[PDB]
Amino acid sequence: DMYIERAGDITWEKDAEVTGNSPRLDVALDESGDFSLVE
Amino acid sequence: GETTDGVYRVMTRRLLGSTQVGVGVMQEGVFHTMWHVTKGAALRSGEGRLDPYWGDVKQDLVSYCGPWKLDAAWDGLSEVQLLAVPPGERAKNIQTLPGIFKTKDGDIGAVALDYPAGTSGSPILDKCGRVIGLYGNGVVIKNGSYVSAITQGKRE
Ligand SMILES: CC(C)(CO)NC(=O)c1cccc(Cl)c1
Repeated sequence: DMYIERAGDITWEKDAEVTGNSPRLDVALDESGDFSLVE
Repeated sequence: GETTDGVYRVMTRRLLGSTQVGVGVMQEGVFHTMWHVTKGAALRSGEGRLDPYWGDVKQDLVSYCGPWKLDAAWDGLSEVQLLAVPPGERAKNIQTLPGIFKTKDGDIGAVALDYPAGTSGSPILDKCGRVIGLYGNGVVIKNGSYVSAITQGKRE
C-alpha cells in the first residue's frame, strides 16, 4: 500500500541554485506515454 | 488524513524498508501526481484514504479526491524552478531556463536536470509560485543525462 508524507510548501525561492541547460529536442510521444528522441 | 496544500512524497513498503517511488502536489483538496508513480492505485494519508478520480497513461498524469486543478502554463521565455524532492533528502528549489520538446502536435517546455526516478512528480513553478507542470516524464540523452517534459494537465 502506498502512502503520502508532506515534504514542504510550494514557493519560489529567491537566490535558489541556478543550473541546467535548455536543449531544443525533436521528440515523439507513444500511446504508452513514453517520449523518445527523433532524428 | 493530511489535506494541507503543499508538495508530498509518495512512499511504499512493498520493497526493502520504506522506498520513495515519487512525489506529488496537494492543491484545493486534490492530490496530483504522475501515472507511472502510482499506476492509479489508492493512496493512504495517515488514517485517510485517497481514491483516484481522473487519470491518463498517455499524458502520464493522475488526480485523487477530485479533478485536476493545476492550470498555470510556462510563458516560453522565463526561468522556472524545479522544487525537487529527492529520495531521503530535503525539498530543494533549483532554478533553470527550460528548453523545448518539439513534437508533431506542438511544442512543450522541457527541464534538463539530473535526479533519481523517485523524484518524479516534483512540481515546476513560475515566479509567482504557481505550478506550471510536473517533472518526471522525459528522455535520457547521449551521456545518460535526463531531460523531462514540463507535463501539465487540463483544468475542466
Ligand atoms: C538519468 C537519471 C538517473 C538522472 O539522474 N534520471 C532518470 O533516469 C529519471 C527517470 C525517470 C524520471 C526521473 Cl525524474 C528521472
